[PDB]
Amino acid sequence: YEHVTVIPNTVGVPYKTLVNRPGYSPMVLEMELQSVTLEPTLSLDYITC
Amino acid sequence: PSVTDMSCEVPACTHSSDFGGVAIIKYTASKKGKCAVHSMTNAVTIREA
Repeated sequence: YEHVTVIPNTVGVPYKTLVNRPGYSPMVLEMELQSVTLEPTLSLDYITC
Repeated sequence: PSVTDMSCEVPACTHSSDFGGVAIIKYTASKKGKCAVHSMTNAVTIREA
């Protein structure tokens, strides 16, 4: 069963979502975001001293 | 045996090729015994005899 959600980019706040499938009892999920990291690509040119 | 009061509720239905329906019926019976069941329509078939 496919379920799609959107969560804002806030660290340290829980969010909840409801899953509903006909014929079955509803289910609730809870998610929390702990960290996000960005990493650039670098190339060296020259050094000084 | 005789039955004097009955009611019906239907918590789920999916009209698939298989037995996808369930119903619950309440009854009051005058004494212990066995009883047969039968449907009064052509569009609905019941498994239990």
